[PDB]
Amino acid sequence: PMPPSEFLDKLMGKVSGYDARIRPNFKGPPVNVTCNIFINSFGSIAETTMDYRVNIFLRQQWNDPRLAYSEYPDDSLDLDPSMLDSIWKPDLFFANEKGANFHEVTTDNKLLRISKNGNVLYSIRITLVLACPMDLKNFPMDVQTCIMQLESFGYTMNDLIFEWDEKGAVQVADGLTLPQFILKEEKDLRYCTKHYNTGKFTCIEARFHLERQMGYYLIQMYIPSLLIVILSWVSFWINMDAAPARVGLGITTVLTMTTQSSGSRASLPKVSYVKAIDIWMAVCLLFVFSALLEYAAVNFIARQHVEEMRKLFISRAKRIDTVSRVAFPLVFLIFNIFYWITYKII
Amino acid sequence: PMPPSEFLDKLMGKVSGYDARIRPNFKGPPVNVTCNIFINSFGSIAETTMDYRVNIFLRQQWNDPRLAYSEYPDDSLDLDPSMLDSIWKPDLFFANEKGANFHEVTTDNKLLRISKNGNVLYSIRITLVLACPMDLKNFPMDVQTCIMQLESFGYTMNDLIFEWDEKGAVQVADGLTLPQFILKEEKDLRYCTKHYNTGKFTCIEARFHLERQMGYYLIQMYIPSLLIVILSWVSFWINMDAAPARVGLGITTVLTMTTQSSGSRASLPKVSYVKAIDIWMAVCLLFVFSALLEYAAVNFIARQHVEEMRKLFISRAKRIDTVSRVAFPLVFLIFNIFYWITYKII
Amino acid sequence: PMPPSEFLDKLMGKVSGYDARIRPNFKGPPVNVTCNIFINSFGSIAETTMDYRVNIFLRQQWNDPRLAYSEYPDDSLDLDPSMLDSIWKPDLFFANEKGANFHEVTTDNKLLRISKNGNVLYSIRITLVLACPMDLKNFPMDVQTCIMQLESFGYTMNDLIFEWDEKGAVQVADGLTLPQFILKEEKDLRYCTKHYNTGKFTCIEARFHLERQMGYYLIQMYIPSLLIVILSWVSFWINMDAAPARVGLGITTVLTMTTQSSGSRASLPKVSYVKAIDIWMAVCLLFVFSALLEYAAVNFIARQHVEEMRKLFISRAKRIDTVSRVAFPLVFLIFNIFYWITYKII
Amino acid sequence: PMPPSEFLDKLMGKVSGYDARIRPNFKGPPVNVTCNIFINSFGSIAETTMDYRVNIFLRQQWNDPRLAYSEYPDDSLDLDPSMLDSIWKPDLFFANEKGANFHEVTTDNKLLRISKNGNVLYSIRITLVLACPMDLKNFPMDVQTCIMQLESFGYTMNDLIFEWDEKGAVQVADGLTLPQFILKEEKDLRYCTKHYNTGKFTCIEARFHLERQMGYYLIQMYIPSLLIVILSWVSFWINMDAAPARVGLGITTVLTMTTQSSGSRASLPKVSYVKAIDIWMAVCLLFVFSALLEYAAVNFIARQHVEEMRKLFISRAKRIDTVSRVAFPLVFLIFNIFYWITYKII
Amino acid sequence: PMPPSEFLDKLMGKVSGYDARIRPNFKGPPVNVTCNIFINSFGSIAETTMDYRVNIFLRQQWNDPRLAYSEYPDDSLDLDPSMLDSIWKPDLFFANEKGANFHEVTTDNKLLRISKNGNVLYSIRITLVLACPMDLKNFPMDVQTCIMQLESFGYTMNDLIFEWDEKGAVQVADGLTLPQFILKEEKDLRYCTKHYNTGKFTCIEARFHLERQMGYYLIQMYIPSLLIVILSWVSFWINMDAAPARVGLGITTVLTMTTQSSGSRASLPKVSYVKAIDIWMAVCLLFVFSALLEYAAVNFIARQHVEEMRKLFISRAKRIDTVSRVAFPLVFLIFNIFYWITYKII
Ligand SMILES: *[C@@H]1O[C@H](CO)[C@@H](O[C@@H]2O[C@H](CO)[C@@H](O[C@@H]3O[C@H](CO)[C@@H](O)[C@H](O)[C@@H]3O)[C@H](O)[C@H]2NC(C)=O)[C@H](O)[C@H]1NC(C)=O
Ligand SMILES: *[C@@H]1O[C@H](CO)[C@@H](O[C@@H]2O[C@H](CO)[C@@H](O[C@@H]3O[C@H](CO)[C@@H](O)[C@H](O)[C@@H]3O)[C@H](O)[C@H]2NC(C)=O)[C@H](O)[C@H]1NC(C)=O
Ligand SMILES: *[C@@H]1O[C@H](CO)[C@@H](O[C@@H]2O[C@H](CO)[C@@H](O[C@@H]3O[C@H](CO)[C@@H](O)[C@H](O)[C@@H]3O)[C@H](O)[C@H]2NC(C)=O)[C@H](O)[C@H]1NC(C)=O
Ligand SMILES: *[C@@H]1O[C@H](CO)[C@@H](O[C@@H]2O[C@H](CO)[C@@H](O[C@@H]3O[C@H](CO)[C@@H](O)[C@H](O)[C@@H]3O)[C@H](O)[C@H]2NC(C)=O)[C@H](O)[C@H]1NC(C)=O
Ligand SMILES: *[C@@H]1O[C@H](CO)[C@@H](O[C@@H]2O[C@H](CO)[C@@H](O[C@@H]3O[C@H](CO)[C@@H](O)[C@H](O)[C@@H]3O)[C@H](O)[C@H]2NC(C)=O)[C@H](O)[C@H]1NC(C)=O
Repeated sequence: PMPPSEFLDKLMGKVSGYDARIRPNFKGPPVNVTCNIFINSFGSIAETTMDYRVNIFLRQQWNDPRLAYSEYPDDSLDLDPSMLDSIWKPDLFFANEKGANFHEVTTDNKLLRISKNGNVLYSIRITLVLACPMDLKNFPMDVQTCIMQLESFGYTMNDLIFEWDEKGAVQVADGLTLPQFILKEEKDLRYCTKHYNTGKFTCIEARFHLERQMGYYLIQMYIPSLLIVILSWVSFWINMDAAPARVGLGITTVLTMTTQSSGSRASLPKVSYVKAIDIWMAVCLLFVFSALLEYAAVNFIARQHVEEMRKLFISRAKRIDTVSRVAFPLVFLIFNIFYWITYKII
Repeated sequence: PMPPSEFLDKLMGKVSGYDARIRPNFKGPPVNVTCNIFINSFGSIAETTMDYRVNIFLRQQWNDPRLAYSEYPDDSLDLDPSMLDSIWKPDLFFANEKGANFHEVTTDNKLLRISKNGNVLYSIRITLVLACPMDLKNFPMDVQTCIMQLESFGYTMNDLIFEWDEKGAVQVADGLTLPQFILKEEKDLRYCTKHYNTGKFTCIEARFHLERQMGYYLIQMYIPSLLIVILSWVSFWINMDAAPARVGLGITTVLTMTTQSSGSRASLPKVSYVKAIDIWMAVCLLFVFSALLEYAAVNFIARQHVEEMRKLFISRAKRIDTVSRVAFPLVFLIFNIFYWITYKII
Repeated sequence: PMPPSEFLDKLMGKVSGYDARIRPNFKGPPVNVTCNIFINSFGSIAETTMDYRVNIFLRQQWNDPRLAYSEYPDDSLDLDPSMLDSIWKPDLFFANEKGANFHEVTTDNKLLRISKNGNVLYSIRITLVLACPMDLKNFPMDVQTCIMQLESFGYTMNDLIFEWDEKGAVQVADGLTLPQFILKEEKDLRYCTKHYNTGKFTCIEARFHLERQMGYYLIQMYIPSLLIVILSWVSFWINMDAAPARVGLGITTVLTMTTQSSGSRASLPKVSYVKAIDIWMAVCLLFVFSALLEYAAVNFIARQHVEEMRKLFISRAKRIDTVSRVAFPLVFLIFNIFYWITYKII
Repeated sequence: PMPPSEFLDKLMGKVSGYDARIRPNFKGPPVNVTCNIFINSFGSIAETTMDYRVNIFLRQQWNDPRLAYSEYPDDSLDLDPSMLDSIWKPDLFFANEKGANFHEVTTDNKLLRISKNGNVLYSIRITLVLACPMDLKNFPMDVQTCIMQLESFGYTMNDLIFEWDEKGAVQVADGLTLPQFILKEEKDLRYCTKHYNTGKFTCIEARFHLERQMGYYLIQMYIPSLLIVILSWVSFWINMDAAPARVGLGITTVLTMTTQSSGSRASLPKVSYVKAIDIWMAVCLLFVFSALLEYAAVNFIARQHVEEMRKLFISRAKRIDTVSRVAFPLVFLIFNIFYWITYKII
Repeated sequence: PMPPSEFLDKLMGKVSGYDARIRPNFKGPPVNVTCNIFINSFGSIAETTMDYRVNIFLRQQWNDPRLAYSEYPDDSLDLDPSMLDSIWKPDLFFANEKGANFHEVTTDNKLLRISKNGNVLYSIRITLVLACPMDLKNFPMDVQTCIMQLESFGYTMNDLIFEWDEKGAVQVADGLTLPQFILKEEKDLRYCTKHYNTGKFTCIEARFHLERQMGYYLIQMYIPSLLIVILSWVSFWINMDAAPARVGLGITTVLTMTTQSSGSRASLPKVSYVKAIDIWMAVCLLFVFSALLEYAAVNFIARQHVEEMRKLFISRAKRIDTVSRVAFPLVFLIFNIFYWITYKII
C-alpha cells in the first residue's frame, strides 16, 4: 500500500484535473463553509485606541467532491502544511484586522484532514487586534460589546457562503480570566451581509458581551473622592476667627479635587459626551466649592457688623454654620442615593 | 468546456504574446486607470506625530485589449491571486505612506475579475498611516483637512493617467464613527500633478474635511479653568486683616493655573505660533495674577496710614475692594463674550 | 569515502522512499519526542500586560528508523540547516506565544545531528513573550508561578506524544540574575493534555516559582508612607491656639497620602480585588485622617466653653490631647505587627 | 518590431555575455555614480534618541557600455522592477541607518530607464531614521546640523566612486514645513572618505542646517518662569507683621520653580554639560530664593530689638525693605539683558 | 580571459566537488576563524530594560583550501552577495541578541573577497540590542561593563574555534560620542567557553568599560536636593511666636523632598538593594524631618511654662534655637564630606 504522502501526489498534482484555483461545485451551488472559533488568550483591551488583542483558532469545514477517495481504509488523513498550499482555501478575512500575523514557531500552525465523503477541516492560529466602537455614556457601569465579523473578499454570495455550526459555535478556554472585564456565557450570532459597489459578500459575526468590574475604580476614584468632601465638612466645626485655617482648608481641598478630576482621564479616549465619572467629579467639586462660598458668606456677615446690630449678626453667622453641618451631609447623601440607583437599572 | 483556470493558461502564459511587463495600448494613448476607495476603519489621528491610520479598499479599473475573450459565456471571471502576479498592474503609490503593509489573513486580500470587453477590476486592502500638515492657530475650533494623494512612480503622464470615477468616488462605511473628529459629507477631488527632474507623473487626491468636538476640551480645560478665576474673586469678600488667608488664596490659585497651563500641552506638537487655548490659559492667568496685585495695593495703603490721614485711607482701601467685586466679574465677562464670538465666524 | 553531504543525498532525496511529510513509525506506535529547554535570558516581566519575555533553547529528540545508517564510521553527523528543512519535524508550539520569532544572525540558529541507531537531535533558539495569569491578592508578598506549555497542533495523542527527559529537564544559566524576582531551584513538571472538538493532543508544561524582592517597595512605598503618619503625630505637641498651624498640618499631610496612594498603581493592572498595598495605603490614610478629626474635637470643645464650665472643658480638651500622644503611636504599632505577621505565613 | 520586454531578454539574459555580478568598465576606470535625493516627508526629530525620520527618493545614475542599444528608435525604456533585479546596481548604503525599509504598496517603488549611450537611471523610495550628534550647549538658540552620508560596502575607491551632480543636488518639496525646526536653503556638500582595515571607500554627505523656533519655549518655560519671580517681588509690599503670609509666599513660589526646573527636562537627553535653559531655571531660582533670605534678615532684625535701640532697628528693617523693591527688579533686569544678548551673537 | 563571475561557476558550482555544506579541513583540524568588529553607532543604553543598541561591522576571516586558485592574476576577487549564499559560512551568533536584523538598503550589506592562498574575508552589518547585567550599588558613580559574546551553535570545539586577531581587535569610530556614558580605551578580551548537555562550543567576548557623567545628575537631583535642606535651616531665624509660619515651612519642604525622592526612580529598574542616590534622598529627608522635631521641642517647652519657671524655659527654648543654627549646618557638612569621599575610592 502506498503511503498517504504519495497518494496525495495522484490527487493534488497535475493528474486527475485538480487545480487549487477552482472552488468546489463550480458552475453550481455555492460553497457552504461552516466555521467555529476557539478563544485561547483573550484580554488586553485598550481604551485609548479602542481595540483588543485576541488569539483564536480559526476552524473551517467545507465539502469538496474532488478530494473524495475510496482506496484508503481510514477516513482521516492528517496531511502536512506543504500540501495545504496546493489546494483550494476560502478567502476568509476580518473587516477589523488592523494588523495581524500567523504563528510559525518550529512549524506552521496549520491543520488539514480529509474525510472519505470530501469533508475538509482547516484549523490555524491567528492573532488579531480587533477594534470595536465603545459607548462610554456610563463608563464605570458600561456593558461592552466586542464584535468580530468574518467576510469574503473575492467570492460573492453566489459562490461562497459563511455560516455558523449548530453545536459548539464559539468555544471558550477553561482557565480564561480577565483582570478588568468578564466574559458572559451568552454570545449572539447574527449575519452582517454587506453591499458594496462590486457586489454582495457573506459575513458572520459574534457579539461578545463584556462588563467592567467596579472593584477597581471604587477604590481609586471614588473612595478618595468621597474623603475630600468630608475634608470640606470639617471646616464648619472650626470657629470663624481662624481665618487662615478655614480659608486654607477650603482651597487646598478644592484644588486637589480638580487634579484628581483632570487625572481621571489618563487611559480614556477624548470623547465629547459626558460619562458617569465626569459628573461624579463635577458634583463633588461643587460641594467642596460650596463650602468655600459658605464661609465667605459667614465671614462677610461677621465683618459687616452700636450694640443692637452686632448682637444679631453674630447669632445669624453662627446659626448658618450649624445648619451647614446637617445640610451638606444630607444634600450629598441624597445625591449619593440618586447616583447608584440611576446607574443600576439603565 | 475548459475551466477558467486552464483558460488563463492560454491567455496569461507564454502563448499569445502576452507579457506582464508591458502596459496596455503600448506605443499609443496612455492608460486611463480610474480609482475609487472605500473607508473601513478611520480614526486614531495622532497630534504629536501629525498622522492618522486609515484602512481603505483600493479599487483600480483599467482597460486591456490583450485580455479580451470571446469563447467564455459569462462576462466575469473571479480569478485567484496566483494569476494576479502574472499580469500588468499600475504602479500606484502614496506620497505620504510612512509605513504600510498588506493583509494576508488566511488569504491574500486581492480581487481580480476580467470582463469581455477588457475591463480589469483590481481591489485590495491597504492599511496606511498618512501624515497631514495641520494648522493649529485655533486648536479647539479648528477645521482639519486630511489629504491623501495617489501618484505614479515609473510611468509618466504620457504612459499612465489616474482619474476619479463619476459615481461613487469615495464611499464611507455606515457605522463609521469617530471619538474626537467628525467626517463631513463634502469631499473635494482635485489634481496634484507634480514635476520632478525626471519628468511629470499623474496624481489624484481627496480632501477630507474634519472638525473637532468641543464637548471634551470644554469639560477638562475650560470648566476647571473658569472655577479657578472664581476662587480669586472670593478673595475680595474677606477682610484685609486676614493676611495669611488672602495671600495664601492669591498664591495657591495662581500656581495651580500655571500647572494646568503647562499640562495642557501633553498631546500637542511643539509649534511656535500661539493657539486658541494658550491665550485662554494666559488671560485667565492674568486675572488671578491681578487679584494678587489688587490685595497688594490694598495692604500697602492700609499699612501706610494723626487721625486725619488714617480716617481717609481706610475708606479708600475699602472702596477699592468694593469696586473689585464688580470690576473683575465684568472684565472677565466681556472677555468671555469677545472670545467665543471671535472664534465662531473665523 | 563519500562526504556526509553527498551521503545525505542518498538518504534525504527521492531515493530510498524517504519523504519529509511522513512521521516515523507510521501505522504503528506514536512518536515519543523528549524535550529539554535551556534558559539563556530570563526577565522583563511586565505587570500591566501580564507577560514576560524569555529566550530558551528548544531541544527535541526523537527516534527515526528511516535515518539509520551503517556505512559511516562515526555516530554523529552535524548537518546543515539546508537539510533540516528536508526532513520530518514535530509540530511543537506554545499555547501562550503572543508573538514570537527566530534568530538568523549570520546563520539560522538550528542544530541537527543523527546517530547510528536513529536518534535525531534538534536544537533551535526561540524568543518567546509568554503570558501568565498572576494572583495579586498580596502584591508585595506574592509567589508568582510562570508556566509554559508545549502542545501539538496537527498530530493527536495516537500519533505524537511529548514527554520530559529524566536527567536535566530544565537547565538554568549560571549568571542568570533577576532585578525584581528570584528563580527557585524547584520546577514542577506535569501534563496538560487538552481536549478540543477535533481531538486530544499532547502537552508538557513547566511551572517556574518566582518571588518578589521586598527591598524595593519597602523604600519607595513603605518608608515614605510611614513618615507621613509621624507628621500627623507631631500635630499633638502644638498648642490648640495655633489654628492655622495644626489645621494646615492635618490637611497638607492627608492629601499627599492620597497622591501616593493613587500613584502607587502606575505599573499595576486594573484588578478588582484589593491587594496588600491598597489596605496599607488605606489604613495609614485613616490615621492621618483621624488626626484631623482629633483636633476638630479639641477645637470644638475649646470654642464651646461663667467660670465653672470653662475651667473643666479646658482640662478636658488638654487631657484628650495627652492621650492622643500615646493612643495613635500604639494603635498604629499593633496594626504594624498584625500586618507583617499575617502576610508571613500565608 | 519586437517589444522592449522581449528586447531585454536578448540583452539581460545569458546571451551577449551580460552578467549582473560584474560592474561596468571592468579591469579599467572605476564607476562614477552620481546621486541626487528628493525630500518628501521630513520631520519627527526626536531629542531623547537623537534621531530623525526622513523619506527621500534615492536617484542613481551610472554609465554602462554593456546596455547600449542601436535598434530601438526611442532613447528611453521604462522597464519593470522584475528586470531591475537582473542587472548590476551600486552597493550604496548609509552609515547611520538604524533601521530602514522599502515601500511596496501595490508595486515595488523602483524606477529603471536606459538611454542609448548607456545611461541608467535608478530611483527608489527609502524611509530612513537617521541619527545625528547634536550640541545642546544653547538648547533654545541652537543651530542643528543633520548629516547623512552615502558610503560603499563592497567596492573600494578604485572600483566605485560616488559624487554629487552639478545642477539640482538636493531638491526640497514645496509644501514641506516643520513644526519646530526650519530647513535653510544652504546645504553643504563635502566628502567623507573613510579608511578601515580592509580599505578605503567612497562617501558623499549633505549637511542640513536647522534652527529651532523660540516661539514655543518662550511661552511654556520662559513666561511662567518670569511670573514666578514677580510673585517673589510682591512679598516686599506686605508688612513684616504678617509672618505666615510672607513666609508662605517665599516657600510656595520657590518650590514650584524647582518643579518646573525638574520638569523642563522631559524630552531632553541626559547630557552632562549645562545648557541655556538650565542656567535660566537656576538663576531665576536664586532670585526667588534670595527673597526668602531677604525677609529672614528683616525678621531677624525686628525680633532682636530700652527705647533707643528699638527706634533704630525698625527704621533699618524698613529701609532694607524699600531698597529690595528697586534692587531685585533691577538685578533681574540687567541679567535679562545680558542673557538674550549673549545668546544672540554666538 | 574569463571574468571572475564565470570563474566562480567552475569553483562554486557542482563541479570540482565543492559543496557549501562542508566545513574546510574536514576530518582534520578545526577551523580557526578570527574576528574583529568595528563600532559605528553606539549608545541608547536603556536602564529599565537593561539593554543597549549597537551597530557593528562583523568581520570574519578563515582559510579554505577548496577556494585556492592559480589562474587569476590578482589576489583579490570582490564577489557579489549572490555567490555569498553558495559557500560555507561560520555559524556565529550572540548569546544576548534579544532581537536583531540585517541591513539591505538598496543592497545586502555583505562583503566577500578570496585571496590566492585561500583566505576568505566576510564583513556584514548587524544591528544588535545587547543585554548586560548592571550593578547599581552606586548609581551616580558606577563603572558599567557591557559585554558581548560570540558563540557557535552547530559546530563544537573540535570543528570550529573562534579567536581574536592580534592587531586591531576592536576598532572604534573617530566621531563616536555618548551623551551619558564614556567609552574607555581599555577593552578586555577573554574566553567564555560554555558547556551544555550537547557539548562544548567556542566563545569570544569583549568587555567595554563605561562610566557615567555626573554632570547631569548633579544639577537635577543634587543641587535642588541641597537647596531644600537650606529651606529648613532658615526656619530657625524666625521667632517661635510665628506658629503658622514655621510649621508650614517645616511641612511644605519635607513633603516636596518625598516627591523628589519618589520621582528620582523614573528611568531606573526595580532593584532591591539600596543605591547611592537612595541614601542621599533618605539622609537629606532626615535633616528636613529633624527640623520639624526641632521646632516641636521648642514649641512644647514654650507652651509648658509663677515667674521663676517661665524665666528659665524661655532662655532654654531660645538657647536650643541658637545651637540648631550651627548644629545642622555642621552635621550636614560632615555628612557631605563623608559622602563624596566614600564614593571616590570604591
Ligand atoms: C448551501 O446552502 C444553501 C441553503 O442555505 C443550499 O441552497 C438551496 O438549495 C436548494 C437545494 O438543496 C435549492 O433548491 C430548492 O430546493 C428546495 C428543497 O430543498 C425547494 O423547496 C426549492 O423550491 C428549490 O427547488 C435552493 O434554490 C437553494 N437556495 C438558495 C437561496 O441558495 C445550497 O444547495 C447549499 N450548497 C451546497 C453545495 O450544498
Ligand atoms: C485617456 O483619456 C484621454 C483624455 O483624458 C484621451 O485622450 C485624448 O484622446 C483623443 C482621442 O479620443 C485625442 O485626440 C483628439 O480627439 C478629439 C476628439 O475627441 C479632437 O477634438 C482633438 O483635436 C484630437 O484629435 C487627444 O489628443 C487626447 N488628448 C490628450 C491630452 O491625451 C485618451 O485617448 C484616453 N486613453 C484611452 C486609452 O482611451
Ligand atoms: C512511546 O511510549 C509509550 C508509553 O508511554 C509506548 O507504549 C506502550 O507500548 C507498549 C509496547 O512497548 C504497548 O504494549 C504493551 O506492552 C506492555 C509491556 O511493555 C504490556 O504489559 C501491555 O499489556 C501491552 O501489551 C502498550 O500498549 C503501549 N501503551 C500505550 C498507552 O501507548 C510506545 O510503544 C512508545 N513508542 C515508541 C515508538 O517507542
Ligand atoms: C571617473 O572620474 C575620474 C575623475 O574623478 C576619472 O579619472 C581620471 O581619469 C583620467 C582619464 O580621463 C585619468 O587619466 C589622466 O588624464 C588626464 C587628462 O584628463 C591627464 O592630465 C592625466 O595626466 C592622466 O593621464 C586619470 O588618471 C584619472 N584619475 C583618477 C584619480 O582616477 C575616471 O576616468 C572616471 N571614470 C569613468 C569611467 O569615466
Ligand atoms: C587552529 O589552531 C590550533 C591551535 O589553537 C591548531 O592546533 C594545534 O595544532 C598542532 C599542529 O599545528 C597540533 O599538533 C601539535 O604540534 C605541536 C607543534 O606545533 C607539538 O608540540 C604537539 O606535540 C602536537 O604534535 C596540536 O595538537 C593542536 N592542538 C589543539 C589543542 O588543537 C590547529 O592546527 C589550527 N587549525 C588549523 C586548520 O590551522
